[PDB]
Amino acid sequence: GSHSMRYFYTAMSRPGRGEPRFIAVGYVDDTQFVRFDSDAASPRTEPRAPWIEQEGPEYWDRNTQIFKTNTQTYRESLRNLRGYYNQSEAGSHIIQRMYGCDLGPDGRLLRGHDQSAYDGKDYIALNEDLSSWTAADTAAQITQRKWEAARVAEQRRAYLEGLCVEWLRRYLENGKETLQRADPPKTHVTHHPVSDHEATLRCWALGFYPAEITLTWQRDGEDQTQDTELVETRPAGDRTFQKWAAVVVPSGEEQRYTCHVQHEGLPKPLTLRWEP
Amino acid sequence: IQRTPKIQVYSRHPAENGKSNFLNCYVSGFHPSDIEVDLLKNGERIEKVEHSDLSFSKDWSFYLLYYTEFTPTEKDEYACRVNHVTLSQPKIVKWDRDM
Amino acid sequence: EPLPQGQLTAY
Repeated sequence: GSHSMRYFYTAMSRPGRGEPRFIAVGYVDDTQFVRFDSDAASPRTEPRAPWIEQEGPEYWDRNTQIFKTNTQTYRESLRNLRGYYNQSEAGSHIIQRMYGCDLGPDGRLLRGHDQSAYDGKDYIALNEDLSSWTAADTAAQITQRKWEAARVAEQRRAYLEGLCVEWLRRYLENGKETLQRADPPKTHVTHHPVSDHEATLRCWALGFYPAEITLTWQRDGEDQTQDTELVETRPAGDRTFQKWAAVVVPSGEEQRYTCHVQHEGLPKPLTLRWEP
Repeated sequence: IQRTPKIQVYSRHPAENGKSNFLNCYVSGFHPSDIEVDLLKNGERIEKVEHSDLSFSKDWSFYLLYYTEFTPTEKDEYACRVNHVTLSQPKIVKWDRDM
Repeated sequence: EPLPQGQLTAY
């Protein structure tokens, strides 16, 4: 089906506690495959998925150089942003950047992404045309002008349409037994009396990959959006994810409720009920 | 400017007393990224807990998974203790095997 | 594979 590659950079200043930390992690879909941390005893790009290990020393050296250079550049950028906002040298600040490429089920480039945030607020983003910028404010307008002057968009576009897709396609082939395998959720409904006249029905989805899933409750075939407690999808630690949806129902009315489950790994969408 | 963590405490595999498993504390939706997370057994901090590499969601909030090997039993109580700049005091969330 | 160092443009 569809696939993406993303790198996520986080650069965090910490005045009085050394120079800003730079961390980079790389993902294919919901699978992390590399990390780099400037605070590590000996900072180097390290593998985080078995299928990347087969890459040669040149790969690791090249990546490590890129991230070491980025460490320095992001420190400059933090200094620069502090200035753009007239901020004190006393506070900690964070730049985040995410970029990468999306492929459709045919392996074609669907779109590219390059987005940044400052202190968790959108700062600047490469537009879907991979040619123009959206700046959030007059500070980001300075970065925009700087990047417009240095032809940054053209460089990001070439990567996103080229290297990004080429390496994503390589990784997808090298890791095809996991990356191109959808594990369906194992699903069940639990029942927990809350009082004499109400009970919680909880619909569980366990052991699925990728993370994308839809879990809903219906009452008489109508969605219970407002009355459903839906927890955030959470990692199990073995690559898979877990989720549940719960509804409080009148005692005796349990069979009017249906849990509906959609996920890529399923031969067909599931309808479950509580089974006493 | 700041976002408080969501916290879930749960096991990797369905909990079966006397059977080794993994205890997970997933903290998410927080900003900035500095966060303190302990896993507790009967109120006592577990030593040697590992965690994932720092990453973030589409809304720029951070998430981390803290985990350790554990063998659930009938009596033993497990919890996750979280402190963040957004919290006055650490937040304790108990492990509940139905959650 | 990440985006090449290129010219490194700082923000």
